[PDB]
Amino acid sequence: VNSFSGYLKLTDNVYIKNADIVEEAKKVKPTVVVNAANVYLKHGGGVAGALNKATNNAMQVESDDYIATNGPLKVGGSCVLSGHNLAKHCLHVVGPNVNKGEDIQLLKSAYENFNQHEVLLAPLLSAGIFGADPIHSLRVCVDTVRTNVYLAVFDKNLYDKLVSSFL
Repeated sequence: VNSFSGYLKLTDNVYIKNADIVEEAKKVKPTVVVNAANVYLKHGGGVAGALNKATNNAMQVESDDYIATNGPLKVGGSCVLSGHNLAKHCLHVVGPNVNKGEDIQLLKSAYENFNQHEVLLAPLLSAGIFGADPIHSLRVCVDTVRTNVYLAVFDKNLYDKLVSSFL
C-alpha cells in the first residue's frame, strides 16, 4: 500500500518524518524497508537489532542461512531478503563503519542500492554506531538517490537539526 503519513518533502524524491522506523513499518506496510546491516548480517544493535526483534528473530534465522549459502556482503553492497511482518522485502545495506576506518566514500555506493526500488522506507545509513555524521549522511542520500525514499528519524533533537540544515 505505501501509505506514508506526515512526512516533510526535502526534495521531489526524498521525505522525512520524526518517527520510529519499526512503528512506521508496522503502520505503513511498505514494499521495501531498508536495514542498516553489517557484512555478516548479524543483527545485534541499532536499527538492525530493533527490526530483527520486531520479527521475533525470523530475520536473523533467514540471514544466517543466506550467509551460509552466499557468503558475506561487501561494504557498500546489499541483498534483498524477506520483510517478514514489517514489509514485503527487506533491503539489507552495508554502509561504511567510519569508527573502524572504513572509507566514507563508500556511503555513496551504499545509497546507490536504493535506486533499484521505486519506494523505500529507510533510516540514515552509517549513523549511530557506524560513526558517520548524520547530516553528511543525508546530504549524500539527497545527491545519490533518485527513487522515492521515506526517511524515519526517531530522535527529535536530530530530526530538528536535519530539517533546519536542509530547508
